[PDB]
Order: sequence, then structure tokens, then C-alpha cells
Amino acid sequence: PNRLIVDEAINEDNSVVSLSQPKMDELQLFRGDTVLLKGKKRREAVCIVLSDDTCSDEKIRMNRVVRNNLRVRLGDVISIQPCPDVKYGKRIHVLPIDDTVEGITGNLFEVYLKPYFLEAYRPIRKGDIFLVRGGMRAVEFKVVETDPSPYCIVAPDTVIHCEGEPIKREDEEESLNEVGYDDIGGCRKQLAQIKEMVELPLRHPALFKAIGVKPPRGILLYGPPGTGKTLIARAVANETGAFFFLINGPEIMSKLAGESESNLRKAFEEAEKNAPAIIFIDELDAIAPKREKTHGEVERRIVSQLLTLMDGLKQRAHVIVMAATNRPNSIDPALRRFGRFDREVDIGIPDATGRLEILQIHTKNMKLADDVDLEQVANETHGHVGADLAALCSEAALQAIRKKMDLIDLEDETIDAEVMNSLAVTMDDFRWALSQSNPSALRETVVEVPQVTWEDIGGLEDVKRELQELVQYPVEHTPSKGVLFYGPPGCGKTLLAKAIANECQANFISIKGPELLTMWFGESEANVREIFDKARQAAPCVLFFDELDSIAKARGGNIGDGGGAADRVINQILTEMDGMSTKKNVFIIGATNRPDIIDPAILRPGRLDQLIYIPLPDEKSRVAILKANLRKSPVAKDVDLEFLAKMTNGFSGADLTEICQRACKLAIRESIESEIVPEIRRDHFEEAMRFARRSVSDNDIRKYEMFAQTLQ
Amino acid sequence: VYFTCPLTGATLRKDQRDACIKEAILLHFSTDPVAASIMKIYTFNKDQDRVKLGVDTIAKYLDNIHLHPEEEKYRKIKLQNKVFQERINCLEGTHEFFEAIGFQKVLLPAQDQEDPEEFYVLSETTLAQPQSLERHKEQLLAAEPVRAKLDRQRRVFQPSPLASQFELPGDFFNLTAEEIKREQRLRSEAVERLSVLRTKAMREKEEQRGLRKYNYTLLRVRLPDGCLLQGTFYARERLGAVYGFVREALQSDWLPFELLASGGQKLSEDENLALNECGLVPSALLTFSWDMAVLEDIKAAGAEPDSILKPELLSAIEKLL
Ligand SMILES: Nc1ncnc2c1ncn2[C@@H]1O[C@H](COP(=O)(O)OP(=O)(O)O)[C@@H](O)[C@H]1O
Ligand SMILES: Nc1ncnc2c1ncn2[C@@H]1O[C@H](COP(=O)(O)OP(=O)(O)O)[C@@H](O)[C@H]1O
Repeated sequence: PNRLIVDEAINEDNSVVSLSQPKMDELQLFRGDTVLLKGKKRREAVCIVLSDDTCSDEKIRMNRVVRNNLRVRLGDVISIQPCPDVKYGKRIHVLPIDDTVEGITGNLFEVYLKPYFLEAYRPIRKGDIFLVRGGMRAVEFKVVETDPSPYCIVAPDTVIHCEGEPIKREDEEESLNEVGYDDIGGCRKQLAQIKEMVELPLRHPALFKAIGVKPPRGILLYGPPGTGKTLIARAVANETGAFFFLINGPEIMSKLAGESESNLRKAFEEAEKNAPAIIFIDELDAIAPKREKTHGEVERRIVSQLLTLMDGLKQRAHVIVMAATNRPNSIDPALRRFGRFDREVDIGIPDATGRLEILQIHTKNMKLADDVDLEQVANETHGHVGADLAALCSEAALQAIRKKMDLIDLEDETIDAEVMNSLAVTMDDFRWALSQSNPSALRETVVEVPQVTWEDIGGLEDVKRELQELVQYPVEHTPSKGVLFYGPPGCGKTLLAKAIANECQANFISIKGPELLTMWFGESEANVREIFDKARQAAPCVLFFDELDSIAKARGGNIGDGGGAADRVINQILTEMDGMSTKKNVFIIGATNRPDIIDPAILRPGRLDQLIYIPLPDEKSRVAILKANLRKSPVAKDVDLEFLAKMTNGFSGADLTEICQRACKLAIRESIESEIVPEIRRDHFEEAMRFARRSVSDNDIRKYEMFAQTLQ
Repeated sequence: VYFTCPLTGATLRKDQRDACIKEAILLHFSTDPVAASIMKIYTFNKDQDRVKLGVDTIAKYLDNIHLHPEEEKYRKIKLQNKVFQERINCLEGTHEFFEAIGFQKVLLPAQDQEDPEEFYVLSETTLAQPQSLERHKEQLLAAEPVRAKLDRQRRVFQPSPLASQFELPGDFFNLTAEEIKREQRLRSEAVERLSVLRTKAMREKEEQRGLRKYNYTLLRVRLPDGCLLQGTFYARERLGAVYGFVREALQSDWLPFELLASGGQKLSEDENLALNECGLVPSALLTFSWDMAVLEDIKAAGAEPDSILKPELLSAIEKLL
């Protein structure tokens, strides 16, 4: 009773914890009340309690600084004891930790302690360690004396003292700058999967020691370099307390025969002695390359040695081995057999949201100017991984440093804290760094949730509902797992597939004609399996195969070669679809502009069983299309969009967009010419109307109508 | 939460408010039928926008006969009129008001139908003196719904050091198999929820489950002198009512001060912001501090500010346990 399980914080502040409101009501404490937390080794910490909409009813959310003061870790239990008697302090003596005050000097109070405590009313207890960030440094302090005891609230009238040599860290105290879970940005889902597999046997070893059931023996982390494969492995070890042993290919391969295998098996022996422990083997493809790809005896032996050491994990209780690779197929398949590394996680490439969070992590200690917009940066840094965003922030810092240091002229071993305090990184420094940074993951496919929403699609009210029913039905109540779109081009086929992914917060995988043609021309149709494998790893996702007839057209379309409607690539797609279940949370969508030449197999039961016709928009839809296209621009009141819609009777949605974009182009030119008008006027639309034409003829519409009536 | 009924003086709970006020209004008909029906129209009907339209349409019928008191065409108000049916007939207490101010409910032949229609017809006794209806019109239009007044229940408490004295059992930190299975099941369910492909409507059905618990709040204020000041507010109450509450509790109600919220945001007395908008609901502690201008003069003069609250409240201070 009155005890909760320790969970991760949402509010990063070091003086506050968050409870679920029902427990604050049972404990009869209010938001902002000061409470004590009772941890292990008869230690306690004092903090303020708030609440949010995400904390579990039976958990307490506290950050790393609070957990370390209590000597507790995620998954442990602490007691909550309100202490309304806490009084305001009169004098508190705070000294920094020596491990973080190196290379920095000057008045630390004015830079760190003063703004940290000033009007903050943070509870403080003697012996507390807390972290104050700023000046591109993370400096933590320990409280050595309090006039009231054993805790108090700092007030504006409280004397803050700081005199004496920095404190040497105690052997039982961990540094607050170590890697933890709060240093991982995107790929939260993948981290959650690792937690499920790894934290249990390490935090609760008795569950597997008392019985014959073994935990997972190893996890293979794969994806582009710089995405957090090693960051996750280190964060998990540091948060759970398991001993972390670092191994990598080059370290073992650089050794001579005998020494190499000895070092590999020695690390495994040390992990058992220091169990619980995690062994992280980086560059798995380098230490254990495919046998058929090497001729040396050393490489063949080291693979056999690793295979035997992994099997020995049945006796090495509480030792888990993790490894990193670029791709699951870059390593000797023996490691991926039942046991060993039979479980793998796809880290992928951070999306726009993840990239923003990664930037915010690297700026924890950075002073930003008011003009800095990290969301705008995250949107522009397409193809970048966390390793590149780390370099991006560092380069922006270095540019800001050079600009000021040229005028500061401070040549010494240390920098006065006030000098760093006044240094800020502005948008011109991130803009410069962006021009110098080059993404390391530009060739790999980037899969994320699309930004196209239902408000961007004019008309098609019934198709929108149909797609929502197809995705919602298997969740609210063999259901179909895919739909083919057919009809005139430029009416929203792609937008519909993206919009349903958007609303579901599902990943969107876009396969275009050139990709299907590349596989066909290069006789590499086997790569289709990799596409479907990504769809599984990306789940929930929408797997969109555009231009399904691109190959049929490449083979003649209207004339034709020696084959039929089927080809090498569609045959692989048809085969792979048969292996995907409705419970994989993957919705497959196709599109074609020439159904008369599509392999009919794709519409056979179990595949793209749904078939939706997307006609040219009617009058009310064309008005909606024009309004949607212009939602991002100023439009004058004299622009009659309904009049335009009445004239553009044969226009597709894409053709109405050309009119809007032409009017935008004309408005821009006029504004530029006047400067060397601020809104799009009717004259700009009337001029655009003189050039825009319908792209789909009446004969092409009849072709689609006849097909629709042929299938019914 | 406790309230006082303005028509009886009784102490009520949040659920007992309508039952006591409605009864007092229905009994009031024995003293002043017009005043009782006016309270009934505004108090019984929850939809105040319709009440405002109803009483405005009634006021027009009364002014119509006032303009042409000698013409029989303005003496009868048809209960089946489109405007009467929508604005007046839909409200409870409007028929009682008409009877109270001299209108009789009768059936008259229609100008184009055999079936008699319902009319409110003004009697000669009241028609002879239009001043009576003119006063009754103003009494209805100037009225408000009757609601029980929220009792602030102003209290001051003295925290006791004994409240935080607790020692844990030796086996406190020894977690059970049932606690481990629940946590591992929540981990497996969290990964599964992240994997599910579902629409926004299905997401809302789950998220929306946390939105309806509270409509009142209890606020506490931590004072420099070690006293805790507490009181009760509506969740929609404005921050200006909290500053007024504290000013009344202070020994010197005129001495400028600030109230700092639990999230680090200072509360502005002159800002029309609700407690459920600034994050002080269902409950919160505020930090009290005097304005710096007066603190400089108080300290410079050698005066220790050792009393924050008025002796009138401190004489009733309760200890916390
Ligand atoms: N997903 C991520 N979130 C946060 N930081 C990341 C992420 N991925 C990479 N980084 C950053 O990039 C660097 C990763 O370098 P390293 O430790 O060699 O790991 P790896 O090469 O396995 O990605 C670190 O500075 C880390 O903070
Ligand atoms: N229904 C629609 N509503 C709004 N805009 C549309 C619509 N259909 C097409 N467009 C416009 O046409 C452009 C191309 O749409 P897209 O879906 O890519 O066509 P397709 O699927 O034929 O390649 C979009 O940028 C959009 O502005």
C-alpha cells in the first residue's frame, strides 16, 4: 500500500515526479505538494508531485536524477510519504562534482546554481545530487550542508553558498552523463521491443533461475549505421545495471590466430563472472563473416567459436548477447538458427518526428537563440540518421564558438563559466551546418507516416468512408487485406493511400513504377520479398504498389512481346502476398491506369479483393479541390472558385492543381517585379485558365467505364 | 463540496442543490405567485438560451396589449403560435407566470378552423391598469437562475512533523510473481498496441476514457510563516476569485502579493483565466510570496514578517496528521 513501481519520466525536470490522479486522491496530496520517496539502502529523496494523462495507475514517473538519488532503477518499488511540514531553507551549501568541473572555471553560482534555484522553490535534501545544464556542459552538484534538516525548500531569501574544492565522486555514485533511455530519440517502438525481451531476465533473474525456462539468448539489431544500435544496447545495460562488455569485429580480427579466439571466449567468461551482463558484438558481419565469402582459416574458426559460445549461454545464466549488423543477410546464416540470434529488430531511419527529438537530445546542454527552429531543421534533414544529427548540432555549435571566440580572445586551460553562458547557437549556425552535413543514409529507403490527410483530397466522400471501414472493421469486429484503385489518372489514387495511412498513424511504403521496372530489367525480382519484409517490420503500415502495369507497358502495353499479362516481378508479388496474414497490420493498396493489361491474378481472392473506381470529380468536388489546393496561399476575395469549377468540367484533380499553381507562379512574379500583389487575384486565375487543359479525354473515360461494367 | 441554498439557508451537497431550490420555488407560490413563476422559468430550465428567448417573446406579448389596450385582437395570446410553441411552450414555468400576472387559459373558436384553439386572455382587472404588467415584464426580464452558493470553507492548517515519520517493512522491496507477470503482460500489450493498424476513431474510443472525472477543486497555499491556507472553488472559477480569497485570509488584505502555481507559472490576478485551464484542478498547492517592493521596506525597517494570516482565522487552526 502507498507504494508504486518506478517508471520513466515525461517531465525532464529534476525536482518533480508524476503520479496518476487516482493515487494522489488516495494519498490525499495535491498537485505541487512536497513528498518524500523511500528507496533502497534506507535512502530518501524529496520532490514535488504532479499528475498527467499518461502515468499508469500503479506507477510513479521519475527521471534519472531522482532514481539515482534513491539508488533505484526502472521496475523497482518505492514508498511515497507526504511531508507538508517541509519549511523554507535559510542557508544551503552546494559544491560541484569534480568529474564535471574540468576545463571550466569562474563563478559557477551565477551561471548554474542561481538561475536553477531562483524562484524555483525546489525541495532539497542533504546529500542530493542534481544536474544543471548550460554552456555546452552538464555540471552536477552535491548538497553538503543545510541549515534546516534534513530537507527544505529553497526560497528567494535562501542563502546559496559554494566554497571549497570540487567533490570527488563516491564509488557508489554514477555519473549523470552516462547513456540512458532519455538519450534515445526516434525508434521508440524498437526500444520497447528490446525492453520486453531483455529487462525481464536482468531485473527479475529469479523467474528464470528457479525454473527450466530460458530467456532469449541474443538479439540482432540491424539497420543503417548511426541509427542507435549501440546506443540502445548501452542504454539498456546502464538502466538495468547489467555489466556491459563491448566487443567488435576489428578488435578480434586484428589479432593473430589463437589470440583472436582467446579474447572472444575470455569476454564470455567474464560476462558470466559479472552476471547479469550484456555482451554487445558490433560489426557482426566482420567478426563472423559468411563462410562462403572467406578463404582464411581464422575467419572460419572464429565463426565456429562464436557459435559454440552462443550455445554455452544455456549455462551462463543471466548473460544476454546482442549484436549489430547492417542487414540480416550480411552475416553467416548459422548465427540465425533456433536460439543464438533468432530474434532481430529493424531500427530503420528516424522520421521527421524522431529527427526533431534527436536534435532536442543533442541540444540538452546547448543555449539556443530565439530564432532557432529545430522542427524546421528536422523537416529538411531528410535521409539523416542520429549520427548525422549529432554532427549537425556539433558543427552548429563550433560555428557559434568561432564567431565569439575570435572576439573573446581567451587563451588558457579553462573557460570562465560566464563566457560559455553568453554563447548561443542561432539559426544561421544551423543553416551553415546543414550545408556542410551530408547524410549517411541517403540511399536507403525512408519509410514514415505520410503528411497527406483527408482535408487534402477533394470529393470522393464515399471512397474515404470505404477505406476507413476496410481498416477499422478487422479491429472493431477472412477480411480483405488490400484494394486496387483504377480509373482516370490525376484523381487522387496516391493521395487516398497516403491519407488512410496518415489518419491511422501508419507507415507508408511507396513503390513506384521505376522500382518495379528496375527489378524486372535487372532480373532481380527476388527483391520483392525485401519489400514485403519491410512492410512487416514497419507495421502498422500501408504497402502501396503504384503503376502495377508499368512492366506490362514496358513489354509493349498496346503492342506486346512474347509473354502475357504476368511477369517475373508481379509473380514474386503474388507469391509474397499469399504469405501475409490479415493480422500482420499491413494494408496493401495498388493502383493502375490500364486495368486491361494487369495480371488478373492480383484480383483473385485473398489479394486485392476490393476494387474502387475513382472517376473525374464532379462540380462540387472540383470546388473542394480548388479550395484544398489554395489552403496554403492568400487568395483575393474577387477569386470565384465555383465559377472556375463550373468551366473545368473535364478536368482532373491534377489539372485543377495546375491552374492553382499557375496562378501562384504569376502572383509571385508580379510581387518580385514590383519589389525590384500580396495575394492571388482573379487576373492570375483567368490567365492560368487560358493554358490549363484536361489531361483525360472522353474516350479514355469510356475505356474505364466499360471495364467497370465488365467486372461489375 | 457544500453549498448554501439562497431561498432557505440550508446546507446542501452538490447533488441536493436542485431538489431544495426547486421545492423552495414551488412553495414560494403561496406568497408571490409571479416571483415564484419567474424563479421557476429561469431555475428549472437548464437551457438558458431558450429561457432568454422565451421571456423576450413573453415581454413582446405584454407590450403588444400595452400599445393597443382598447383592441381585443391583442388581448389573446395563441398557445399554438409558431413563436410561442418554440420559445415559450418548451420551457417549464411559463404557463404559471401567465396565470400569475392575470392571463386566463381559455378555448376560443379559430378564425379558419372548427376546432377551438388555446389562448391566454388578459382579464379586465389587469387590463384596466397596464402598470401591473409593465412591472411584471421587468421582474421576469431582469431575473436570473437560482443556484446554491458554493461554501469556500476557509480553513488554515498546521503541518505536523509526525505526518512524515514512517519506516518501511524489511520485505517492502521484495516484489512478487504476480507483480512481475502484470508488468511483463503490460510490456507485451504495449508492443502489440504499437503494432496494431487502426483508424483515428478507434484510437479516440480508448483515449477519451480519461476525460470526465472532475468539476470542483480544492486549493492550498503555502505561506512563509509555516501555515497552510485551504479553500473550495468551482473548476471553472477565475483566478481573480483565488486572489480575493487569499486577501480576505491575510492579516493585511491590501498588501500586494503573488501566487505561484505548482507548474512554475505565476497566476495573474487581472487575467480572466479559469482554474481548469491553468492546471489547478482537481487540486493544487500555490506558493505565497509578498511583492518585492514591500519586502524591501519591511526588511529595511527591521520588521520581521512573522504573521501572514489574520488572527480571526488562525484562532481556529487545525493540525495535520
Ligand atoms: N536513435 C537515436 N537517438 C539518439 N541519438 C542517436 C540515435 N542514433 C544515433 N544517435 C547518436 O549517434 C551516435 C551513435 O554512435 P555509436 O555510439 O557508434 O552508435 P551506432 O554507430 O551503433 O549508431 C551517438 O552520439 C548517439 O547519441
Ligand atoms: N481528389 C483530389 N483532390 C485534390 N487534389 C488532387 C485530387 N486528385 C489529384 N489531385 C492533385 O493532383 C496531384 C497528383 O495526385 P496523385 O494522387 O499523385 O495522382 P496519381 O495518383 O494519379 O499519381 C496532387 O498533387 C493533387 O494536388
